Amino acid sequence: GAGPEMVRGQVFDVGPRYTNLSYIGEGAYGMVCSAYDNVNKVRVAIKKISPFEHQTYCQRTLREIKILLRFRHENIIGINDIIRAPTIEQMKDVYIVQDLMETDLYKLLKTQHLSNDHICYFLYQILRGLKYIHSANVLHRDLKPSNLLLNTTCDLKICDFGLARVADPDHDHTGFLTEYVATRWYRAPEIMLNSKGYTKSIDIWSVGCILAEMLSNRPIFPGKHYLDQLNHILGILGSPSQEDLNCIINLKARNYLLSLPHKNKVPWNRLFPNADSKALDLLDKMLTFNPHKRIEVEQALAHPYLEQYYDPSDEPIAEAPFKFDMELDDLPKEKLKELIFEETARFQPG
Ligand SMILES: C=CCn1nc(N)c2cc(-c3c(-c4ccccc4)nn4ccccc34)nnc21
Repeated sequence: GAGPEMVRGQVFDVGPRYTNLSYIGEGAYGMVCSAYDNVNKVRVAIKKISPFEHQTYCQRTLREIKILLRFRHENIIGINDIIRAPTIEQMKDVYIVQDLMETDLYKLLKTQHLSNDHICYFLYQILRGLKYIHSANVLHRDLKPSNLLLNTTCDLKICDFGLARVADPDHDHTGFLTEYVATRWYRAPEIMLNSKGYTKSIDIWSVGCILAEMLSNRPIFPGKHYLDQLNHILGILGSPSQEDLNCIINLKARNYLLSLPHKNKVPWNRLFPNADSKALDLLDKMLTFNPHKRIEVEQALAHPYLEQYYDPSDEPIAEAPFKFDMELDDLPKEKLKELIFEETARFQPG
């Protein structure tokens, strides 16, 4: 019949239900291939994950799965199936299945022209999904053009929740430059300064970034990371006002910004010659330095720019929000595995 298949060395045993495998991405430990579902008449994407030997990897997996199974929304990727061993000791890896989409927003920015109507569509769908995730008291914490999948009819869907978690604004403060492995440039400025990214505002900043990249049809954040990057952002938005400085109740982060030379604000309209003014309005409000002054999803959705798509009654919220204690490691790899096992129980016959 079938049996453990091969790609580029690793074992991708997912048939007979899924066949005709095609490698898609490295992913370090996690390997994604495309396949074909034989039971249903559809094409699919499937990721083989093999954590269990590292508590940090188990963190990611449990988050992606748990959250994604709990969620049910058109603009959020849905898990079709999960292949894994019937018992715990036999379980060494997890194969997650999803609808094969087509491409991601990062590739579109780098190879296609994004017109006004398209940018408006994508932005709306991104916010609609984000509205639901925030209503569930969840923060994505890693939004980027690569985490936004699209099909051939332009329907967009958010996907990677490996870094997502329950908001928690009361513990958002962390102290100047303490690092946090992520690898990107779409993360909010305050995270580098005095925050650990525990509030909704972090996702909004991200969305704002992808809106700007969509507007210039290229990645605005290419090279130069951490501080260098922050200085460039300030060179665009303008130096933080004293008002803004009150928010920062920490001498180290506060003083560092005082260290920087005066930067004049560079209006977006002078950067994007032919660009809808309403779009620039939304941009400016989404990309503000002070997270507190930053616009919320509700506001964004109702902004004039999205006027042709806006419809509250067709923009559902969670249904089952939460607020668990697992947060921030503090949990043996073994227990995580147990939890992961239970979490995937629903896909095994019974
Ligand atoms: C978008 C073009 C093709 N394609 N279609 C998908 N749904 C798809 C998804 C992904 C994908 C998956 C993933 C794949 C299978 C099961 C669980 C998670 N995780 N993931 C994490 C970061 C960025 C992309 C991505 N990478 N390529 C894909």
